Amino acid sequence: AQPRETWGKKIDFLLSVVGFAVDLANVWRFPYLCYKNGGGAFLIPYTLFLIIAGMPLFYMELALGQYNREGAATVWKICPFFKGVGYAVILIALYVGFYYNVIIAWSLYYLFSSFTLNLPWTDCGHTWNSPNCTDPKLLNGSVLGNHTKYSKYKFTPAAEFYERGVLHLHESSGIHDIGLPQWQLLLCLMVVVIVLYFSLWKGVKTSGKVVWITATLPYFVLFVLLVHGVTLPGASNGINAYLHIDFYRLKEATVWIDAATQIFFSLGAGFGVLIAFASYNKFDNNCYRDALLTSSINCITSFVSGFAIFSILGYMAHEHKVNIEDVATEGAGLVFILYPEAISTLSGSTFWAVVFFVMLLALGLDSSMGGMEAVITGLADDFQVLKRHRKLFTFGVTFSTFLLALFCITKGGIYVLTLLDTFAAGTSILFAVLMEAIGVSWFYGVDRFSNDIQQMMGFRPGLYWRLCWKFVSPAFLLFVVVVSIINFKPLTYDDYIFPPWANWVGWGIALSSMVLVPIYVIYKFLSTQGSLWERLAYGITPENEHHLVAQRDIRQFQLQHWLAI
Amino acid sequence: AQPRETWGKKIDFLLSVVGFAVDLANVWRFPYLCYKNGGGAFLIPYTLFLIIAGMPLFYMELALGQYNREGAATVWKICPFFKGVGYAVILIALYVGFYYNVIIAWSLYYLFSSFTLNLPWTDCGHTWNSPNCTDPKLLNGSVLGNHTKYSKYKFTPAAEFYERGVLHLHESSGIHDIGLPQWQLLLCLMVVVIVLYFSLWKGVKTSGKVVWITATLPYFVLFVLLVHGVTLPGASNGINAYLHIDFYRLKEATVWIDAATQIFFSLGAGFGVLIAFASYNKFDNNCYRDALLTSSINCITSFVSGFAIFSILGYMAHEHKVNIEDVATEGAGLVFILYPEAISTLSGSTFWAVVFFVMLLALGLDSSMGGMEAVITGLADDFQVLKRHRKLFTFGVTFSTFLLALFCITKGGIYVLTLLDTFAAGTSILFAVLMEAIGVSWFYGVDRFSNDIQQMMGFRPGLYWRLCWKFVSPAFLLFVVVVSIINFKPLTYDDYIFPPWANWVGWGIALSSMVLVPIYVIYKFLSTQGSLWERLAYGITPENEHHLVAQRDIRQFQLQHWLAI
Ligand SMILES: CNCCC[C@]12CC[C@H](c3ccccc31)c1ccccc12
Ligand SMILES: CNCCC[C@]12CC[C@H](c3ccccc31)c1ccccc12
Ligand SMILES: [Cl-]
Ligand SMILES: [Cl-]
Ligand code: NA
Ligand code: NA
Repeated sequence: AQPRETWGKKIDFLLSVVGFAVDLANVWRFPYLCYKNGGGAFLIPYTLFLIIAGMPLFYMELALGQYNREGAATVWKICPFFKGVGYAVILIALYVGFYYNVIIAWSLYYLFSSFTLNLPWTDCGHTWNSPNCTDPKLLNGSVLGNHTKYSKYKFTPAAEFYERGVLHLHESSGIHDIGLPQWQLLLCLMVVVIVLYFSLWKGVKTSGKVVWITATLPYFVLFVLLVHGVTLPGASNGINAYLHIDFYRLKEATVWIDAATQIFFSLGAGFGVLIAFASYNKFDNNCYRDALLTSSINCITSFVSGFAIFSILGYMAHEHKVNIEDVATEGAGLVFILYPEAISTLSGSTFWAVVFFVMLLALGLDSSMGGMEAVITGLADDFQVLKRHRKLFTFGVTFSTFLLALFCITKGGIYVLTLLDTFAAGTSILFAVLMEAIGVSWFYGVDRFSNDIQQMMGFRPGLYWRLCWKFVSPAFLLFVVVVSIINFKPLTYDDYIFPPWANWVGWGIALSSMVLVPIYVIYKFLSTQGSLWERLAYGITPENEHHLVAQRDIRQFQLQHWLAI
Repeated sequence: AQPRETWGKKIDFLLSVVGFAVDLANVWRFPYLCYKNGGGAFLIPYTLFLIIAGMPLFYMELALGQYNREGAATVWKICPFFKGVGYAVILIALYVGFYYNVIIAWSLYYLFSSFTLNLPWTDCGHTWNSPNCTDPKLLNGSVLGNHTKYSKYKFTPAAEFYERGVLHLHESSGIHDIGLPQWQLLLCLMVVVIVLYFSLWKGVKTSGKVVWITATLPYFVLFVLLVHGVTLPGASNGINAYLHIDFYRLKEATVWIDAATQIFFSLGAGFGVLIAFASYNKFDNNCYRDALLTSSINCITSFVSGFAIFSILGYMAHEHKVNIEDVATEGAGLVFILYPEAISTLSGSTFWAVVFFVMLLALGLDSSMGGMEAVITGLADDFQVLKRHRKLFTFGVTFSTFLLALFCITKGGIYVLTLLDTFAAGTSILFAVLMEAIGVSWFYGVDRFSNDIQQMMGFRPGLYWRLCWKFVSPAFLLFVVVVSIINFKPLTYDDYIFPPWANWVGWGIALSSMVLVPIYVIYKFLSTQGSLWERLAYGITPENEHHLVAQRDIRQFQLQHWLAI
């Protein structure tokens, strides 16, 4: 038979795509970036690159998943030369998990630390926190002053518990000496992969069943946190500072460059996750309304998450006597630095901390389930043997992720967690989707894509989407790729500086995913027999239409195909 | 078809079974252990445990390979319950290579260093050697004194070049801080695996073609080295010290146990290598004469290698004015410490050094080819899919060995090379051969084994072999296992105290191979349907004789089977 597995409960697909859209990025990247770019001057470019990019790629991916009901790697049965591109979106799907699951363990250790009456991030001292030699200072009892940002000030109790209490960074000095993997983090990383295996072994049914909770919990958590925080003193400061009427902070090195990255990273369009989640769906399904609703809910959730984050920041600035400029933070780990301390500052800190940490666990587990579904599903469709042994392939993928995420849970965990995040999703996931858009628009045609969409739902997409898919979106992706490649800085942590070979290793990891396109192109060209004008016809023409290759009448070789809008 | 691949040239099988036994062990273990256990009082226990063990296991393995023409794992088609034991002899076959190939790279770097007019081990100084500020001392220019053994004296030029010049141990502090893998060793470890892949991809033909040289070279090398060394002043000292008329150093402890492990480690009997090299052989082949000749050549080669080693040691003691007690050496690396320096002490050091290093390279390549061939043949005869794609499976095995031997080529390479060597072949390979002998003698029967041997050649083995296979060899193996388990000392590499978790990791690595027997027994018991008295019949009875299982007439359940000699 065929693994259709259509969602009997229609709400399952919507909840799944919403969960895949809303992740920790919407929590910790949107608020800081919005203020750093201007606040009110960040929402307009966000909406601009949200209607010219994202939503177009989201619609394209949904249509490719529904019409071409197949896997992520095998979605290119209409353009075999770009099939290797699918492999890329699988590898990028794995490397990211190598650190992403670790970010879930960091959300579990704290969750285990929150089952107490006194929280460790409240005050200094050995409370599962390793204090330094008189360096940790109690800000509540010491009003002397501060000379660094709260993200850069590694002497606060919360930052101390994050660096030494959880990660144990005090016994690591770089990637050259990583040390031994922490066992308290190994248990928290093993429970996560066990849950992922037990939730992704039967198929998409249990996946949607777990999504039903892991997606609905964070919205309620954020709503309750906003209701509690808006009344706290300081929220009016942070909300009105990050959202100001005179939001004019635009330069050429600003929102027009930075909003281009957050959109793609927060939406999730252009990935095997959407191709898989749309393959297990009915053929006559409206995906335009889904493409609009998912992106709108994603943007509204990012907006309210920034609201809550800056309310927390304003409360912290009104309680620690610091200015809003110093409350702006950077780095990968931020939901663990400022938010647990702010929860501790309020009464009943245990309940709010447990709720926030179970929200972060639900979000992380849902995102990891999506990422591992992009791998387990989409690769089995290529190798028919893996389809029947789905439990075994799921176990193998989970065990490989567990055994290859040990470098990110070591003593220098953040030193091997800011290296994969920077290169795996930094540039590879951009060239991959650029090649995808090119193969879909210029090689498969936008008119044929529109006809397929009309056969799916019943209406042909307007000229706007047809022009954005071939002209606007590919140019946008190429521009972002050029900006990422040319404007490249050496990877450096808050204070640590990576050795020169670290950049080489990161670029090699990026190339491992990026060069999958030309390698597979050469493989397909050499593995086929015929003339030089016939091997080209195998790779730019649909498989199910290969019978027309003998007829010598191919639409692609005509001029009307490339100039169709 | 069937991959018979019988040795058309009969000399190929002999060279393969002989070269596989003669390796670096026969070079660096037999001489020191012989003198430590008595010298002339060590040849007698050697011959004793060479006729009650080894030769019996060698004959058994050759007969199992010739009669049961299959792989190492699937040689148990007559006793399925012990088939998992085969898996052990595969895994132990891989872990060893993880360090063994590294020992080949150490024989290549020196080989590349010997293409000069002045050798680096001659005198101190930066000559591809990293010395200390004032630790290295010129023995020719400084006759002050010495207070440590030449093995542990890390201030000699050759020892300095071995520790810091090649391995770069100065920038390592143990297994907790291994550092980055050395590239000068990475290239030498990659060339070796490339040669292994290009020599083991076609099959056993190119394997025998390469063995034709890699086995014939070391004998000529040792012969020329002995001819050159016997005339040097000092050889009469070392030869007469390690071989003395009053050789009486007898002790109840550590005099018969050391030979018991050295015989097994230097012969190779009881391994998938013999089962593989005998599977690709004619059915009507004399293996008794082969089992005798291979072991005799192995012992004679070990004897002459000890002769040459102690000739070199006596020359060094007569030249450096040290006593023979201080020239006795320990540790894994010895052919690189004393032998290159002794070659340097003679005129024309470049030629003798190149010859000795190409001999070491030939021996290492032969051993690695034998091990990888055993692995590939076992995993191919177990999984029929891997038989046709032999090139791809060979490439995968070589690439996995290259990517998993990077811990042994690091700055602290000898710290990850004395851990696998101690636990992989220390105890697991002994319990494996114990289970093999038990399943062959008590479960398959020695009378049936003798009948199979008679069907192979034409004569039934005598009562001596039939009694040693069931009584002497299993008791010997159990005694060696008990001594290795009870008399266990923590790993100490030149007074370096390994952390407590190192012993746990080593025992876990040993268990990964050892527990393959009960796990597979439970798997076979649960994976079969029937009564409790019928599931036992599937696993202790031959597969091709399973038709008798339904007939309720099984020889194993009778008393005459267990009491047959
Ligand atoms: C909006 N994105 C949220 C999901 C994060 C995600 C989804 C697939 C893969 C991945 C690659 C690039 C970017 C983001 C991801 C991944 C693997 C494991 C966990 C999470 C992921
Ligand atoms: C006396 N014969 C020496 C061969 C050394 C050998 C043969 C199989 C495996 C192995 C296990 C235990 C002991 C010795 C070995 C191995 C893998 C790679 C290189 C060499 C080996
Ligand atoms: Cl977003
Ligand atoms: Cl020997
Ligand atoms: Na999510
Ligand atoms: Na050898």
